[PDB]
Amino acid sequence: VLVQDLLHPSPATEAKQHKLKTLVQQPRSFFMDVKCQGCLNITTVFSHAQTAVTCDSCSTVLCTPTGGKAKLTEGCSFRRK
Amino acid sequence: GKGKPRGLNSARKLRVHRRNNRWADQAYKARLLGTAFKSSPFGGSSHAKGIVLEKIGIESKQPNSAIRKCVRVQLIKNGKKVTAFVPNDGCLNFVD
Amino acid sequence: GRVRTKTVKRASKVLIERFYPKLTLDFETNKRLTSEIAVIQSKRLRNKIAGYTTHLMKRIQKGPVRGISFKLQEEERERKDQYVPEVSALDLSHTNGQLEIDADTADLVKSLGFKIPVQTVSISA
Amino acid sequence: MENDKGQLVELYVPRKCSATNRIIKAKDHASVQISIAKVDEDGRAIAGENITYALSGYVRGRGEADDSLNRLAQQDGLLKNVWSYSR
Amino acid sequence: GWTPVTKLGRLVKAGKITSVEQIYLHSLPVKEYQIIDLLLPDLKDDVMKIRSVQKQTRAGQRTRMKAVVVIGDSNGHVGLGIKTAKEVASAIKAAIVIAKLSIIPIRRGYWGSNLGQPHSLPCKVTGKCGSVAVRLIPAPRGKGIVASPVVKRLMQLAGVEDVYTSSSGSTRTTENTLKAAFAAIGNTYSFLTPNLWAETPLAASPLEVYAEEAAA
Amino acid sequence: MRDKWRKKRVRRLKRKRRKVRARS
Amino acid sequence: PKKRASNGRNKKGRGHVKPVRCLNCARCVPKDKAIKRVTIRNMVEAAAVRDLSEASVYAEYALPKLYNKLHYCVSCAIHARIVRVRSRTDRKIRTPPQRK
Amino acid sequence: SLPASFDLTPEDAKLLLAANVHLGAKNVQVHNKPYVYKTRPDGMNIINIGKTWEKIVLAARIIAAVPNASDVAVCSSRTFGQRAVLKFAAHTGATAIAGRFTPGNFTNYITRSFKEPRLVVVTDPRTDAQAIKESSYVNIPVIALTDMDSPSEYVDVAIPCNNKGKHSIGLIWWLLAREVLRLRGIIPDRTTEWSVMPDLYFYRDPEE
Amino acid sequence: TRTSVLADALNAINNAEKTGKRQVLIRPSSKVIIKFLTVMQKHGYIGEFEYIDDHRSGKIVVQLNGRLNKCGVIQPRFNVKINDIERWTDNLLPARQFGYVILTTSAGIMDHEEARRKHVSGKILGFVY
RNA sequence: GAAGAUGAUCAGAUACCGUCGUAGUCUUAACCAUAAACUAUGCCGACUAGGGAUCGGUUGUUGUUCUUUUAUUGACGCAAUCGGCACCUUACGAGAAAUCAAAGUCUUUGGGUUCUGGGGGGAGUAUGGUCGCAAGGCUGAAACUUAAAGGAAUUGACGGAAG
Ligand SMILES: [Zn+2]
Ligand SMILES: [Zn+2]
Repeated sequence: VLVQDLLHPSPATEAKQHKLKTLVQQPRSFFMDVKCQGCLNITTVFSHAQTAVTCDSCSTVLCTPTGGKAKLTEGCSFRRK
Repeated sequence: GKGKPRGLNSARKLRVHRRNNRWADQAYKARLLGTAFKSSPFGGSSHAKGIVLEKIGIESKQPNSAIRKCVRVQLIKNGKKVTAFVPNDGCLNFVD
Repeated sequence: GRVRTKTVKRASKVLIERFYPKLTLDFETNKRLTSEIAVIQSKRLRNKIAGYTTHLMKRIQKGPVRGISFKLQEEERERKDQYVPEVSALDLSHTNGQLEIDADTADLVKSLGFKIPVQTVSISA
Repeated sequence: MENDKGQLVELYVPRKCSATNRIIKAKDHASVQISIAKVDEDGRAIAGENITYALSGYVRGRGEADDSLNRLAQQDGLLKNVWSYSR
Repeated sequence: GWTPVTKLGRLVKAGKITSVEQIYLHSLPVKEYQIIDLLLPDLKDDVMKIRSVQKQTRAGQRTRMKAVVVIGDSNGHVGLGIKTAKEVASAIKAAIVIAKLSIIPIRRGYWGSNLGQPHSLPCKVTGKCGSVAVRLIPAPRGKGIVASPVVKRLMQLAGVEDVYTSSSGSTRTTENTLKAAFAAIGNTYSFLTPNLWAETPLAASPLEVYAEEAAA
Repeated sequence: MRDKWRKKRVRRLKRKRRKVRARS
Repeated sequence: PKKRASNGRNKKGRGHVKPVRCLNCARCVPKDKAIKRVTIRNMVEAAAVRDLSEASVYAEYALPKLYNKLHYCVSCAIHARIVRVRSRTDRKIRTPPQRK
Repeated sequence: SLPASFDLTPEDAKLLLAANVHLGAKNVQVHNKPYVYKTRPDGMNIINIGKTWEKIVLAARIIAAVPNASDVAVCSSRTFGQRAVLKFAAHTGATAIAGRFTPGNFTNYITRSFKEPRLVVVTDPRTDAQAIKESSYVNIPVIALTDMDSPSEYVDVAIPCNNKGKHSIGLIWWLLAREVLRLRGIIPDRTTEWSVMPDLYFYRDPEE
Repeated sequence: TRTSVLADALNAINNAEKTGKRQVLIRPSSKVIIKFLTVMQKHGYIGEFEYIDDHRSGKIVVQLNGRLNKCGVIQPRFNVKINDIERWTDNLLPARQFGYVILTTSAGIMDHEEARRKHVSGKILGFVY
């Protein structure tokens, strides 16, 4: 391809790129609002959390760290902020 | 980057490297070691006189076949003995 | 063996490309004909040339031969291959009256300004 | 190229590739010149009236000739929504 | 009696094409040397080298003669031909034919001011063949062709008056030296200079405007 | 001769020279 | 010059490979370089599979196979025609020969 | 630009889709990506036949620009396209090259069938590699019917279609013939039904 | 490591221009790169170019028009006196009528022709033709 | 299984082949510092072309098998991506060529930097130094001699090579 719009890449191909290989690098991680099953208290949890986060109300682990994204425990619902 | 320094302050490295590597040039090496002064029979001169010791015939190398007629000469300046060719058909009879 | 050479194979097929209407499937007639068409230096070569021309003629009558074109092979062929069926085998009448394109292709049809009836087929394999 | 008095001392002002602007050499035999007919409103090709493009042998050798015609023809109106600037 | 076998030959036998620049403008392939003879009548050739090459066989060597011929009109057109044959005379005669078929235009330019006719090259150019690389540098009006006798003859037949030359590699390989210099001298019409930045309209090919005269 | 054996021959010959010089 | 881009072996991204002995001459050859053939032969030749089946005390007894993996050095394999000299362009072909 | 009468009609879209023209090969090269609409979940690539139609009109418009109709050479080494190119030559006056292409037909000027076409149209860039290769020696532009895996070297105008279909080849060749005649004025206008049927241009086995 | 961002920028432009591409992406940007490109743009060797801000060194997208034969840096940036400019233009430029040697002088980054007009000299920075 | 001893073969074989065999082969404490220690290809950085595989991680998703009956099971399948070991095609490009995605971006010659070479021998020799228990390692000439030595490829001839 000799002629191509480098300043306006296709958003489809833009989403497949590595996070450092876009025009402006941008993280693919996010923050979530986590509902434990026991109660209803907003707890902000990083998507790629490295800590076994526990909510303040009840000492229940919300997520377990993995190689990539943290794994939410059963009965815990998240909503992306 | 071509294997040699290019920095603006690398003149010493470039100058020393050339100085080290000119010793691989035999023309340069022979000039500074003074090999003509030390090793050459003439001592660096273009010519040299001597005394004829004996007339000797030397067989040419292959594939040629002839008797190259030379002389044994002892140089006056340093006493060294060398072999010198006597050119032209019959010039050996001029040398005693 | 009885393998004819090139001096007889190519000289005989020049006769066909040049005198096909006057030729025939009979060696005896061909033998006399090639004595008035070509200047053959020896009788033995004349019989060999006429004997291979007859073989090629006998082979042309069984179908088209490769390498020989005699200005009537294609003239008979140009209007021989005119066959066209009454049904188009491509007209959407063999089916119920609408395309059997896959559902994925139908989106392409929808993308274009077309309203074409479709019975989507999803192989999904 | 011209002299001081202004005469064009240049022989053979050469052609340039429509895609890459390279000079098409005198012995570049892989280079072609596409000629595309103009069509009147009746759907008829206008006789002796063409849109012309030239491609160097380099572009054709790389396989980029097809995509270059799509772009060049689309800018001249010869094509619609076949070439996309953004990939 | 020459009967052209190509579309280009027919257009040249008739007065449809009158200069080689119409040939060069459209990169038309030339396959008949009679085209070059008609369009460039005043050509001078030169047998630059004759060599004998041998193919070892069961009985002995099979010697053939290789001739290198340079053709040109000393006015911006030059060609180069190399042909092998059993005899020297046939090798030279055939090498002249393909030297004519390869004739290319060169761009003469000015060193410094553009006073008078072009006398030198418009830019530095280089060609390579085998290990030999020949570089041609534009030179002022005084210096002649500063080149070896092999390359100098090629420059004279091309019409270059003033040029510097420098070669690297095994320049004694005369065929490679001439091919490299021939490639270098032909690169003058490949180097884009600011006076050629202007866009020129693409004219119709002569094979198109004279389609019926080139038919058959 | 083979370079490996030429190398071996010189090593033995070097070994002799060292032993001969050690006498003095 | 270089005859093969693979140097006649199969060592890439590796320093050293332990050797194997040629079946025929017991020469130490690197495991990646050795010409290896996996053979699954019938233990009884097809001529004798009938009379030996009649002498069997078992109805429908399957004769066991003979499994063996053979390692050859280059000299062992070339001499026994396990591999043959190929042309310069045919050397690059590394798909199994179309015989079976 | 172009009258709206040159747009893809629903009738032609039915022809193109019924002939499986839109089915492109499993593996697509980088140069044919713009011609792919979507990949079917089995693996086949769907050809954007809207782009296929426009390339046909562009290709037919290049053919119509050649003054001597015989200067256009249509080639096919595949057996599926030999009848199409032969019928294409009859209707349009082009020069057909069916079956084997003798190497040197464009470069060797003493061969028997030595031609100098101003334009070469190819059924398949892969199986007609020799015809495409020699065109790059004598400044001959090339129009090629290309699939998604077809090489694009020395191909100027690519018509995205299915090269490996019995009906796809005949239809594309039939479509070019109709447009070339439409532009030349042989067919009075773009709405008159053509006498020739797409069954003609279809390969027939020796059985019939 | 990355020792000269100007060399990387010009090398990327050269590789894109040789392959017939009409645009090239440069990373990272800098003041020297932008002012070098402005000199090339003023003489028509490139088209419009674009600076992308990423809260870092930055990126540039340059439009190429096919007129550029070669652009390059001279490493190191030798000190150039006014009398030395003639030697540099002889070695680096294809002819005496076109091409430019880019210098960095205390009066700013400029081509060798502008440097002669205002009678300034600095360090050599690159060339373009 | 060096050495050694022995039976054969041979004109001779203290060689190949056969039978024994000591150091050695293994290990612990120390030395040695060399290999075709090879990708015969320094290290760091950027860019230039297509393709399919594969190993490790991550991210989205199945007519698939299985936990267990399903998920939060695992395997497999399909896509992306980062890193590797490589491979296939082409040659824009390079090269003397063999060939090379680097051995390209090198007379249109400059991204940073270390090491090495300057016709073949004499010679990695002599000498001095230094390290080592030694074997030897590292550093390392000259006299003299010589018109080629050498690289890649072509045709042929030959082969106790294949078809
Ligand atoms: Zn909780
Ligand atoms: Zn062995």
